[PDB]
Amino acid sequence: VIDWLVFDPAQRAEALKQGNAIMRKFLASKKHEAAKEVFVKIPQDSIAEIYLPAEDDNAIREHLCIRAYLEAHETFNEWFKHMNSVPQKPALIPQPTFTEKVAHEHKEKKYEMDFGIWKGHLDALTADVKEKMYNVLLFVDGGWMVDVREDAKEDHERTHQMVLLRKLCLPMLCFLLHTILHSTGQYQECLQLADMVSSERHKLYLVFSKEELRKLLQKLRESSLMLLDQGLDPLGYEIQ
Amino acid sequence: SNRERYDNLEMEYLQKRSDLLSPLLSLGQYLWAASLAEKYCDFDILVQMCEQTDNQSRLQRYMTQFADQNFSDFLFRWYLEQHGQLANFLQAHEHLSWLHEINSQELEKAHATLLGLANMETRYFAKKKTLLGLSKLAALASDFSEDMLQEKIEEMAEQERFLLHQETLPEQLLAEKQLNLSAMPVLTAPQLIGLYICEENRRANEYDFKKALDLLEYIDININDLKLEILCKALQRDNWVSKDSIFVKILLPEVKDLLQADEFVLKANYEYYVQGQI
Repeated sequence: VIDWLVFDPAQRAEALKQGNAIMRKFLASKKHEAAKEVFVKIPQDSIAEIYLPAEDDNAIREHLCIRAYLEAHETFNEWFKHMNSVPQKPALIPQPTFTEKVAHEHKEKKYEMDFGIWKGHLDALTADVKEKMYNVLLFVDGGWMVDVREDAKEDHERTHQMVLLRKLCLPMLCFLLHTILHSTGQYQECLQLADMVSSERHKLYLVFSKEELRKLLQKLRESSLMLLDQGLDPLGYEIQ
Repeated sequence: SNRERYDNLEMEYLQKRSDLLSPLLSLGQYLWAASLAEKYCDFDILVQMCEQTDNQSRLQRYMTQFADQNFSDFLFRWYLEQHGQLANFLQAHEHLSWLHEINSQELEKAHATLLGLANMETRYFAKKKTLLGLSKLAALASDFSEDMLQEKIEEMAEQERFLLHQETLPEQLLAEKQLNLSAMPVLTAPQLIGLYICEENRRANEYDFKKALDLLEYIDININDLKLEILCKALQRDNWVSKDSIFVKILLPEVKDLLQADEFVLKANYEYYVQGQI
């Protein structure tokens, strides 16, 4: 049904609203493939052609938020796939021969570069995923799944769906960011999420529940313990 | 009873002899420690070390449930000094106790410890913000009364508003003063008022003047001189627009006239402010 609305250039606002509704329905039931198929089917140059109203600005903001969430999910999946395919160590064998020793030496020499390349690619993927998560969370003019215009119609069901999707995406994104920071060895960046999820600039503490808060508190303590065991303290500062 | 000096001198000699024999027997069999503790009910520091050097988690509880006030001594011995995690959790009682309180199911205690650490810290703005955020998260996760939750939220919002005046510094002044981004100390209200109305802040508009005057309630020397200095700086920076904007945003007897003067624009601006404030 979205193709019939995308093929008509007169109903651009209707096509954008249908695409936003499809993206919200796919995100409410965890349908990344359906969201990607809807985003690839929707027109990419429609924002530069439909231009304003309350029903149009809110739809454009919802589409931008859905695209940012899809990009952050695709980057996180790529980072996880790159981290889950690290280079293995050399196969050690007892009582080797002259050729076996040379083979083991060559394998160890190649591993010295393989592990370095895998660490560099993993760090790049983690830095990209962190930026994607930051852009998806800290959004200008309101926030994630927040309508900037307050003069639309009576869309109580749409508002409830957008609030539920935002509440379901905030804890998952926070957990993904915490896992990425723990895997990349960023204890200071992992322990700094408590202030971002509690400051009044974004009001991220209202979307989380008791279980999400308990998980965040358990992750912060585990990060502080690792930071203190590595050589720092709880928050990562130097113990003078 | 009488002659307490001799009893105090003999106690130290008796405690020093038991500690030396427990150090030489710790490298051999561990079965002699229980026999020594059963023979002489003293020197718990050796038992606390024997129950911590190995992976015997039930020994510390068995030696504490069948004694008299053993947990208070064990905590004092741990704070003054699998198995490693248990030792760290037992030693974590002071300073870094938020993780222990969160692990032992004590959200209110963790929030109180975080608030105390944030109040005692005054040399790291990033650490002070992280501690405040952790305390706010713990207070939000704690299932307390509605009045207590509202009071905690208000106390967190007050601290956030007090710290924002120093955290919202200009990017030009911080780069001109060669100051660090997150490796800076907790600046006071007077230091913030002096930095916000300094000569390095070239882009000092109405917000920089309104933020400096609102930090006068957190001084706890002479605010009358600072109020005149800020008013003189706001008038000199306009190159006789900023004074009228500040007066419109503040809406009136806190400012002075002769004390601030010791001329044509001030006399015309002071006449319009008396009619709008009455």
